[PDB]
This record gives sequence, C-alpha cells and structure tokens, in this order.
Amino acid sequence: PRVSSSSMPTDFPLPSQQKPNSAVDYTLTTLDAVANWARQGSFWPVTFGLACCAVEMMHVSAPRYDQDRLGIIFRASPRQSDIMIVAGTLTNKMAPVLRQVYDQMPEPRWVISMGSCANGGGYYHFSYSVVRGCDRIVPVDVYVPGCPPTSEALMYGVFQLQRKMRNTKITRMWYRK
Amino acid sequence: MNSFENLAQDVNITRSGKTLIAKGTGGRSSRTGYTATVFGANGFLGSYLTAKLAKHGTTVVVPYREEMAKRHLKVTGDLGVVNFLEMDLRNLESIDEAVRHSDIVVNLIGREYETKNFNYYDVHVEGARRIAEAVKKHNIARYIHVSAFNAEIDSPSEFNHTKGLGEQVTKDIVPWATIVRPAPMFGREDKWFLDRMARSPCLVSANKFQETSNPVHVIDVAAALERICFDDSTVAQTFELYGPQKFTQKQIIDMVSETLRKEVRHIELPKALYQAYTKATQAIWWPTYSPDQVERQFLSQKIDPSAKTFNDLDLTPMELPDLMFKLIRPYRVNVSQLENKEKTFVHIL
Amino acid sequence: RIRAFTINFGPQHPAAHGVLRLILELSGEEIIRSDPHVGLLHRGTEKLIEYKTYMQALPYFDRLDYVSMMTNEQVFSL
Amino acid sequence: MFIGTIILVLSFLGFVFNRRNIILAFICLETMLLGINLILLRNSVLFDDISGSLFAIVIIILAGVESAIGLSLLVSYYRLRGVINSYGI
Amino acid sequence: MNTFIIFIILIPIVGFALLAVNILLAVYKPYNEKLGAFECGLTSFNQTRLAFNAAFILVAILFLPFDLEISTLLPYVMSIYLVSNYGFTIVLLFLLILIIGFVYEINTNALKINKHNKPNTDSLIYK
Amino acid sequence: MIINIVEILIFLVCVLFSVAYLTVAERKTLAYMQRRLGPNFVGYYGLLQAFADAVKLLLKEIVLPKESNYIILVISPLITLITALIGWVVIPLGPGITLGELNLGILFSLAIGSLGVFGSLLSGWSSNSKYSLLGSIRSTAQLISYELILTSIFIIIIMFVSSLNITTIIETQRVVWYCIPLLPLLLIFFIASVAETARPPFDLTESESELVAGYFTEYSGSPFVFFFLAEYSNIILISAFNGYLLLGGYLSFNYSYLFNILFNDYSYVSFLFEGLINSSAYAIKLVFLMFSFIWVRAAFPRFTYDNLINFCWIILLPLLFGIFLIIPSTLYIFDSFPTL
Amino acid sequence: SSSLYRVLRNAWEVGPRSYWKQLNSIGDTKSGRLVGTDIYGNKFYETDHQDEIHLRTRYVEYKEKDYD
Amino acid sequence: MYLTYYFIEITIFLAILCTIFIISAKNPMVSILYMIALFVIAAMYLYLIGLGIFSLLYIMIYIGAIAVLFLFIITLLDINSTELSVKSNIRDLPLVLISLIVLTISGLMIYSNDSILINKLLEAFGNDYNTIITQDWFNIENTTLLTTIGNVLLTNNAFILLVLAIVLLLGIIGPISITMKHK
Ligand SMILES: CCCCCCCCCCCCCCCCCC(=O)OC[C@H](COP(=O)(O)OCCN)OC(=O)CCCCCCCCCCCCCCCCC
Ligand SMILES: NC(=O)C1=CN([C@@H]2O[C@H](COP(=O)(O)OP(=O)(O)OC[C@H]3O[C@@H](n4cnc5c(N)ncnc54)[C@H](OP(=O)(O)O)[C@@H]3O)[C@@H](O)[C@H]2O)C=CC1
Ligand code: SF4
Repeated sequence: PRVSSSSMPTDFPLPSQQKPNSAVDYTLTTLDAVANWARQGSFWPVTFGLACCAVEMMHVSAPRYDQDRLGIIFRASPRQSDIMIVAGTLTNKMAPVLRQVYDQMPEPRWVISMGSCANGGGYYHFSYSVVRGCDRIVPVDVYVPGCPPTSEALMYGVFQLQRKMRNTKITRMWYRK
Repeated sequence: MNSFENLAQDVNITRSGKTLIAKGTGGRSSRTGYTATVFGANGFLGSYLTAKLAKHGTTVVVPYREEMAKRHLKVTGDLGVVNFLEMDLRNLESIDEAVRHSDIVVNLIGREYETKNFNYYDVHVEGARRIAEAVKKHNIARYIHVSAFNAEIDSPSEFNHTKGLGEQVTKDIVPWATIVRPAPMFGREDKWFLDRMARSPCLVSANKFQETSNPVHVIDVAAALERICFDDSTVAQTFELYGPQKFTQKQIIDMVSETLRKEVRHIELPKALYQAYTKATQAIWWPTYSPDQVERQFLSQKIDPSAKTFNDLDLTPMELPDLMFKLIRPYRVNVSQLENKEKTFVHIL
Repeated sequence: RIRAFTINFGPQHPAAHGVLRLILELSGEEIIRSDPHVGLLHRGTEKLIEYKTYMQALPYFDRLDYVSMMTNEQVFSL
Repeated sequence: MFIGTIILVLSFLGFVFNRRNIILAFICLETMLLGINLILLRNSVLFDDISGSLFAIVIIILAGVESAIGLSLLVSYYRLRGVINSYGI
Repeated sequence: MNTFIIFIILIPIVGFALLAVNILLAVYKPYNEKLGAFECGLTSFNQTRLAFNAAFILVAILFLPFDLEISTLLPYVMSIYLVSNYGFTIVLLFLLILIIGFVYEINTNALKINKHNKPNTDSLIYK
Repeated sequence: MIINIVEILIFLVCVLFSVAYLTVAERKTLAYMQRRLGPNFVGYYGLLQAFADAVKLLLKEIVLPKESNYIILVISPLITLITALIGWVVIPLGPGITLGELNLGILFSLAIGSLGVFGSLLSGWSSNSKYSLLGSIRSTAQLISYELILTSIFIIIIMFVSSLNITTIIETQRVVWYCIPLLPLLLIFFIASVAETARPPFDLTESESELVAGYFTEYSGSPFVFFFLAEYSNIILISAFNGYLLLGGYLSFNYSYLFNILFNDYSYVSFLFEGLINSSAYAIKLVFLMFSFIWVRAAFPRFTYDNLINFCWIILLPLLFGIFLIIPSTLYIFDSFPTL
Repeated sequence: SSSLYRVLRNAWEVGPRSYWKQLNSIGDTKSGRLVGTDIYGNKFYETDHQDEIHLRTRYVEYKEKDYD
Repeated sequence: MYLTYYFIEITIFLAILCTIFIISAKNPMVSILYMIALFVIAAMYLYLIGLGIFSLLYIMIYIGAIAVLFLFIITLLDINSTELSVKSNIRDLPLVLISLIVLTISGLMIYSNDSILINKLLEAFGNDYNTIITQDWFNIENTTLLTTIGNVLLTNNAFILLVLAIVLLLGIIGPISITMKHK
C-alpha cells in the first residue's frame, strides 16, 4: 500500500470538446477514422418493415433514390445486419418478436425508427393492441418522422445516422478521453 | 392498477427542504418527484438500479463515460425520465454539474484492474473524494456510497485497502452518507462469478478454492439499495448485504457443473507463477483478471457484526441454488417404449 | 401415422411480405396442413372509426390496403 | 507395409469392439479397405509393375459400390424402425 | 522448394490471420437471448426426428455408381491412341451396359417425387 | 528462393484483389441492368467498396449459438476458403506459367472441386436445426448432382488431347478452339457452372428455403467473410476452367507477323510484351465469362428442387450419354486418335 | 447519360481544381451556370446540356465538408 | 536436407493417431470427419511413395463420393451412440491387448519364407539398405501410370472391365429396387 497520493488534473476536456495533440492521439484518430468509415460505407439494415412505411423503404431500393449507391443493402437476417429499421406499427403481439429480432444482431448495432407509427404509436396511439412506439422495446438512435416519411427524409435519417457514426470514437474512448 | 411500491406515502419532503408530491398511480407514465444521480449506471449493478429507479418515474440523471453503452438505459424509463450527460472524473465541472439538481445521488465507480490512466487510488478514494466534495458543496440529501465487501485499510490487497480508505474519506467529507458493502454478486452476465465459470478454458487459481464468501443476487442488491434510498432511517449507517448461506469456490463450481452437466476445468497451479502470468497479461487492452485479484483469492468474507443486514430493510435474499438454473440455462448442452411406439409412424414416405 | 414436421414462415422472412406467420406442417416437402396466423399488424382501426367523425374517419381507409389508396378512399366515400 | 498393416489391424479391432453405434462399423470397414490398398500399392511400386495397381483400381470401385449398396441396406433397415439402436442391429 | 507448396502452406496462414484479426479486434459480449438459432424472429420446439422422401436419399445413394463410371472412363481417355479400334469397342460395350441400367432408372421414375394434390378425379354419381 | 516467393506473392495479391473487385463490378452491372447506378460513395468512382465491406465485416462480433458445435462452425469457413483458393495453382497465365506445373493438372482441378461440397453439408450440422439440416440436404444433393456432369464435360474434352496436363490442352487448342466444334457443350457447361456455385438462376437455398439467408444464415464476421470470398473465388475458378478447356486459354491470334515487324531479338521487353498479350487474352475470356454469370443472374426466376433434379438427371444426362457415344465414334470414323 | 464523353467534356469545361472538388463532393461531373448563392453560402447551378435526364438539371455545391 | 527423411514414418505415426480418434469420439460425424482426415493421410503417403496419380484418385473417389455419402446419411437419419465409458470397455481391454500383439506380429509374418518362425519376423525389420536407382534410356514416350492402366483394363483384362460394368449396374439397380415402393 505504498501509493497514497494522486496527481490527476482538475481540468481535462470532455470527449465532445477535445482535439488531438500527441502522436498517439493522431494515430488513434486515424485508426478510428478507418473504423468509422468502414462502418459507414458499408451499411446493412435488416428489412423489418411491415406496413405502410415498408413500401416507402422499397422506394429507397428504387432506381430514382438508390441505396446501392450509398452502400446500403438488405441482408435479410439480423445475424448480419448492422442496424434495424422499425418501419411500421408495433402491436402488442409483435413486441417480443421485435425484441427477439433485435436481440440477435452483433454488438455494434444501431436502430432507426421510420415513420410516425413507429415512434409514439402514431395514428393508432389510442388503441388497445399497439405499442406506443418502439422506444419501449428497442433503444432507438434516430427518429425519422413522417407518416409516410418521404424517401428523401428516410435517406436524410440515414445520413444523420452516418454522421452519428463519424463521432462514435471507438478507439479514442479506450484512451479514456 | 399499478402502485408506488417504493414509496411509503404520496407526499415526501426531502432533508434539504424540497417538497415532492408524487403524481398519479404507479407505473411508467407517472412521476414520483425525486431526482437521482446514479454514477456508473452502465455498470452491472447500476443497470438494475436505474431499471428499478426509473420504473416508477423518478428522474434519473446518468453521467456516462461512453456513448454506445448507455443506449440500453433509455428504454427503461418514460420519455423525459432518464437524462444522459457526459462526464469525466478529471473535469470537476462535470461532477459539480451532474449532482447539482439531484435529490439523491449514489456512486458505484469502482474498477477492479489498474489502468494507464487510473490506479486503484485514483478511482476508489480520489474519485469518491471529488464526488463527495461536490455533494457536500451542494447540500444533497442522501448521499449513498457503495464499497466492496472486506473493505479495510489494514488489508494487504490494494483494492480492499483503498476501498476502506474511500469509505473513510467519504465519512470525513459528508457525515450523512449511507455506506453500503455488498457480498460477491451473481447475476445475469455478471462480471467474474458465474459468467466466468460458465465459459473458461481452464479456471485456474490458488488457495485450492477454499475461500469462504456468500453470493447475493443482484436484483436483491438493487432492491435493497433502492429500499435504502428512500427512508431517512438509513442516514449515516453502514450496511452488510450478504446472502443466506456461506460457500466455498469448489462447492460453487460443483454446483455449476451439476447444472451444466459438464466437467468444468481445474488447474490450481502455484501462486507466484500465477502472479507473473497475470502481470504478463496486464499489457493487453481488453479487461483481464487482475494481479491483486490473486490476493483476494486468500481473503475471505469478514462480516462486521456492527452493521445492518437485509433484515432491517425487510428483504429476504434469494439463495444461489434456487437461481443457479436460470442463469446457467444457455450453456447447458441438452429408450424401449419409444421404439415400441415408433413402429407405427412413417419415415420414408 | 403420418407424423408432420411443423415450421413457421414467421415474420422476419422476405417472402412472407413482412407480417405473415404461417404454420406449415409438412411431410418431406409436401404440405399436408396449413395455418396462417394474423394479428401481428392488427391495430383496431375499426374500433377507432366509431369514435371519429366521417371526415376524420377518412384516413383510416387509405392506411389499410396501403398499396392502393384511392380505391380504399373510394369505397368509404361511396 | 507398416502403415497398411497397422491401419488394417487397428481398424479391424475398432470394428470388432464397436458397441457404441453402427456408422463406426461402416467407417471401420472402409478404413480396412484403405489399408489393404496401401499394402498392395507399395508392393506394386517395389516390384515395378502396374499389376497390383490393376487390382487396386478395381478394388477402389468395388469398395465404392459396397458403400452404395450397404448404405441403401441401412436406409431399408431404418424405414420400419425410426431409430437405430446404440448397441447394434 | 517449388512454388507449389508455398501456396498450400500459405493460403491457411492468410485464413488463420483473418480469423485471428476478427477474434482479437471485435467485442464478444453475448447473452442468452442473443444465443439461439434463427427462424424468422420466433423461437419454437424442434422435433427430435422428422421424416423425409425416398428420392432425397436416393439422389446421393444413386450418385456414387455414376461417379464410379466417370472415373472408370478416365483410364481409357489417356490410352485412347494405343488401343486403336479395339479398346474403342470395349469402351462402347462398357458404356452401353451402363446406359441400360440408366434407362431402368429413368423408366422407374425413381428420383421423381409425386404430388398428392389430386384434383378429385372421381365424378358425381348420385343415388 | 527469393524468386519463387515474390512470384507467389504477386499471384496471390493479383487474385485476392480480383475476387474483391468482382463483387463491386457485380453490384455495378446489376445496377445498370436495372437502370440505376452502382456504388459511388466509397471511392472516387465507387472503387474499394469491397474493402469497406471487408473492414467493417472483420469488426462485427462472432456469435456461436447454443445448439452449435463451435469448432465445426468456424472450421467450415476455413476449409471452404482454402478449397476455393487451392485451385488457383494449376491455371496457366501463358505457356507453362503456373504456380506448380504438374503433369496431371486436370485431375487436381477435378479433385479440388470435389472437396468444396463439404463446407456446405458440414455447415448444416453446426447449429443443428431440423429446418436447417434439410436445407443443407437439398443444397448438397444439387451440388453433387451437377458436379457429375461437370466432370463428364471434362472427360469429353480430354478425349481430344489424351493428356491431363493443361498447358498441353491450350497448346493443342492453337489449331482451333473447342467451343466452336462443340457448341452445345459450351451451353451445358455454362449452365452446369452456374449450378455448381449455386448461382441465383439455379438457387433455392439463399432465397426459397426455410432459412432466409441460406445455410449460412446464423453467422457474423469472419465466418461470413470466408464464405463470401469462397463463393466468388469459385465464380472465377470455374470461369478459369471454362477459359482453358473450352475457350482459348491464353490464345487470341497468331501474332508472329506483328513481332517480326516490332522486335529484333529476344529480350526482357519481348517476354514482357508477350506475357501481356497472353494474359490479356485469358483475362478478357474470364471477364466476358463473369459478365455472363452476372447477366444471367439479372433476367431470371429460380427453380424448385423437383425442377432442378428433373433437369439434371432426366434431361441433361441422357443427352450427355449420347455425347459420350457420338464423339469417340467421330474420332473413330476418321482415322484420328490423339497421341500422348 | 452514362457515357465517358459527357464526364470528359464536363471535366474539361469545369476545370481540374473544381473537378477534384466535385469528385470529392459527388460522383458526377456537372457543369452549371451560377444561378445564385445562399445566405449560408452554398452555390447553386442549373444545367443547359442536352443529354440530361429529368430531375438532374439543378444542384447545390455546398461550402462545408460536413454538408446537410 | 535430412529434415526430409522421416516423412514416411511421420505419416505412419500420424495415421496410427487418426484411428484412435475414429473409434473414440463422442459425436459420430466428428469421427467420420476423422476418417476423412485418414484418407488425406493415405493420399499423403501415396504421393510420398511416388504414386502421385492415386492420391488424387483417392481424394476424388473416396473423399468426394464415399464420405459425402456417409455424412449425407448421418444428417437425416437417427443413430443413438454411447460414449467411450471406462466401465463398458475395460472388460474388452485384455482381449484387445492379446489381439493387438498376435494380429500385428502375424500380419508382419507373411512377407518372409524361413521355416523358423523367429527368422520370419526379423526379416520384416531388416530394410535399412538403400535401393540404388539407375537411369535407363530405353523408353521413348510419356506412358504415365494411368496410360498403362488404360491399356491393361482395356486389352488384357477387358472382361474384368465388363464384369465390372455388371457390378456398377447392380449398384444402380439395387438401392433403387429397395427404396422404390412401386405403386
Ligand atoms: C439433329 C441433331 C440433334 C439436334 C439437337 C441438338 C442436341 C444438343 C443440344 C444441347 C443443348 C442443350 C442445352 C440445355 C437444354 C435444356 C433443355 C431445357 O430447356 O429445359 C427444359 C425444361 C422443361 O422440361 P419439360 O418437362 O420437358 O417441359 C415441358 C413442358 N410441358 O425447362 C427447364 O428446365 C428450365 C430451363 C433451364 C435452362 C437453364 C437456363 C440457365 C442459364 C441459361 C444460359 C444462357 C447462356 C448465356 C451465356 C452468354 C451467351 C452469350
Ligand atoms: N463481485 C462484484 O461485482 C463486487 C463489486 N462491488 C462494487 O460495486 C460497484 C459496481 O459493481 P459492478 O457492477 O459489479 O462493476 P462495474 O462494472 O459497475 O464497475 C465499473 C463502473 O463504474 C465505472 N467506472 C470505472 N472506473 C471509472 C472511472 N474512472 N470513471 C468513471 N466511471 C468509472 C464504470 O464505467 P463503464 O460503465 O463505462 O465501464 C462502470 O460503470 C463497484 O464499486 C464495485 O467495487 C462490491 C463488491 C464485489
Ligand atoms: S407510419 Fe404511417 S404509413 Fe407507416 S404504417 Fe404507420 S400509418 Fe402506415
């Protein structure tokens, strides 16, 4: 028990406010940029979409607003999808099913909530068989609003999620910024 | 309908003077009135604690360290209940900032291995000194500080030494802090107790496993901790939270192996070679078994009789053998009357 | 005794059009008994039309059968 | 001759003392056939002739058709009894 | 040391290295609801044994006697000049003995699975 | 010793790149068939897309479900990987340019394509489910059933050469290719090649089976990158087999007169120029062939297993017996048997 | 259209520095006519050219590396 | 240079080792996978002796048809199996040891022709003399081994190829005729 004194700083920047200074900092920032950019340029959702908002997702697969040109492809199994899209309603009969699909996906996982029926119930908010948004079931990162949220707006929600992937800082975090 | 189980009453006043009228029936969309800051809420104990805390609508303030873990807490409270804000232990403005509006505050910041940034002295007594100095400055009712079992200053293990030192420093700064000392904690995907025994290639140790400690379920620790959090009888009291019956490690591993129906490995090589091996594995980024956790393989459960148990807050902890089967379920592997009955089905079409 | 192996075409399936649970009991590859389950999308739109006026009840119809909106609008309007 | 004789004898004793299932008995038969092959192919190489290689390339095909026939015999054995015993037939 | 055997040693070390960089660099973090096989977002009971059709097993039992011929035609194709006019007729006869067993197989319709979806052949005789 | 390790380094790095950009080129051309652009957000014109997939895919975790043998689950990607990659030795990029020149290279090429079935079938038992096992059954039965006619097409071609060496076939081919006498053989070898990889003209497992993602549904990370690499290595490997025994291997035209104009003497620039022409001819054969695979993917629906087995065993194989009888009889009628 | 001549002639008209900037920006090479600029600072362009599909005519060139 | 000497002996040891994992493996199909490994060890030995042709015939025919058939059986059929418990096979162990000794020695016996029994066995072990390989220039064409097999299967033993066709026919007719259920 020899150590009895600490020399830790009282002013040290938060991770949202910190810029790199040392050669190890630029090294971990470059390595982090490689990892985050790999997480963006390939971007694989599971095609959970079930109702009105699923056709609007099939307009993101359409040749006018392409998703292949962004790197997006529907691996239709949650074991391989990075992310999930709750695109449509969530009744009380499907809430364990939605969770069991979300439980399976490998650990770097996000989820975007497409539509107004998928965040806060929506048009069917006061109904006996509905979940008032998948916020109760799955932890959601980006909310895309719109009752048929325009393919423009769904793509904008995807760009917002990719911006959240820019500042994930998986390797700067381990340095304890 | 739902009901406020945690509260004795409707209208509760704090010690600081704030008056808290709980609204509505129990449940998700209701609000209790309390503002609570749980430090370390991404941890193993803290997830169950802020699950139980935001269940009835107490506003939970979560200072987080990384952005990717904390997502799993947002589902447990209503909209507006749980509030995430970033914090480093080094910036005093963030510790100053997180506890500023809290009616109650708990920390569980405790790290079992030394880092390049923090030793044991940095996280256990100096971080607790910074948090408790903030809580003294802001006049917060009900600061409660969790520390380890077997936490004394005379002990040779560094962990237990600086936990006892952290308890003494948070007694010096805030006199009205409840200090709570739980036993080893088994839960679902726990740290080193059952998740380690269910998957381990070798399960190597010292001591020939004969250390004595009893394990407590973690929803029991979180339930006892929230039942502390709300009554004012538990101010300035030290609590021992130890399970019903005392175990040894070979007994626990026999209990795990009889429910797995698989023979878990046993090595028991000498201490100095083991210590040098842990010293070698400290230089790797993912969290490895600590070398001062070797010293805690000798230290057994030393209970203070001058403390208050589960019996005070009206809880009976669940035993490990009744609950071994549920936590060890995924690692479980799995004659003539059948053959007299299978001679009537069709198998080739 | 023809013993039948039971499967679902559950929800998470591309050819199930999203919401369709379909218990199929097969013997080899032939289906000897089928059983569609449904209710995974059911929301009680018809209990809700009774609490809204006719003009407010108008969107409940193009919400259902969401591939062909104007026809669902047309049947309620007629 | 050591590798073919050792494969033949160890495969033969593993066949004889099989009490655990039946597919071990089939694969012990096939490893026997491999051992007889090895002994013969070496004798062809040491004697400078294709002659034993002629018997080898014929017994390859006969081991194949033995597998095809006997595994259809097993499917016939399994047709009436929806499980195969551990102790044997 | 030819460059043939560097390759057969060298593909595995590449594969072991890619498997190792996955095991080292990705997190592990499992639990019970993550574990468990996938069928469409619904768990179920698996039946201990299920029945199958005879054509399923018959494809791969029948596969081997045709495969053994195709490797029996492989000694001939290398010696086709030496056995001029004579080994030709022997290989003809060999292939013809095979072809009549094959036309047995195609006349029995052994690999075809029928459908029990009969359209109710029997008409409506009344009283 | 320095010279054989740098040649195998450069052939490795040329083939392991060319299986990565195959998948990029596939998404590109499948997009333009469907009147949409391919990826263009990852490189300057969409290139190094496959590197984005690969670097992310190595960062996903590996989950090993509770019903599974964990070893078998991770060893079937390794054996399918190496088996789809060991067959890249024996192809020549010019006369006697292989990575091992052996006297019987077809028998090796035909024994490695026999080893690739296991990583389907064995992968069915890892995570043993009765809805997964039977899908692995259907896949393995299809896979062997079309490997039969693959091997048979080979032996019909070796009737003309009577040598299991491969550059011997391509040197034999200088008088005439083997596609232009044997035109129906090109069509049925192409469709057996589409079958042997389980491409999505002839697929049932990835789409139609009770698993949503084929036999490899439950995977993540390294066990998916190895299968993904192995399928497209299988693409370009059976494309190579077509390139040497049915189309010209490295042969485009005579190019003696162009040399007698240009050069004066044997020098390293002359061997470099000749190597560029030979491997350019081989590459344009192989690239037209991968375009044919991607082109037949675009236009067509898929098969029932009954349609598939009725296709192979009842239609194509009796026709193949007629081919066995007609071609040595044609070599017989005229006085022409091929000499060793 | 998707021809090489269109991207080649637009690369010649726009110039190499702005070509490199548009290539880091978008995949396409576009030549417009400066209709106007934004209060945030975002130049907008409109395309005369004959071989342009519908909904291709107008576009933005942003200012920031992080664009919305 | 002399690292490349003991290869044959290594394969023998390796082949021995593989058989112990065949007869003692908890899962069946894991032991059939060890048998596939034993075919690979055999093909290693056949390349190593000088027969590079056969090694690929073993990998084609045995591994790629017979083992694929076996694995294909074990998948969709029911087979119980018991583990190698010590209590059920410790009663077998003495007859195992006696048969190991006798069958091994007596397999090593008939390669030799002295009337004395002990002189038969020692001639099994006296092999350490190195055969001298001389270059003879009498052969003008690349008759490989497979060419000679195709000359002797087709002229001198054409009837064996033809009776073999009857056997391959039987291997077609039989499995069909069992597993039909005609009408
Ligand atoms: C006088 C001399 C004798 C003259 C005859 C000459 C004989 C030699 C010619 C051999 C060429 C054979 C080519 C393969 C023929 C396949 C036959 C076929 O089309 O399949 C028929 C099958 C339907 O079978 P069936 O039951 O009879 O239908 C009756 C409906 N009541 O339907 C099916 O199975 C579905 C069709 C599957 C076809 C596979 C398509 C996949 C890929 C197409 C490859 C296209 C190649 C493009 C490549 C690039 C081209 C530039
Ligand atoms: N067997 C056991 O579990 C025992 C544990 N305890 C004590 O209970 C408390 C929590 O136990 P447990 O849940 O199991 O373990 P934890 O995983 O919760 O311990 C770490 C927690 O505190 C955070 N933490 C560690 N170091 C720091 C730091 N410098 N700054 C900020 N946060 C930090 C961690 O952040 P992050 O979430 O990002 O990792 C995490 O939330 C600890 O105090 C422990 O000493 C008591 C006796 C035995
Ligand atoms: S969000 Fe809107 S369009 Fe989508 S399913 Fe719900 S009501 Fe229909």
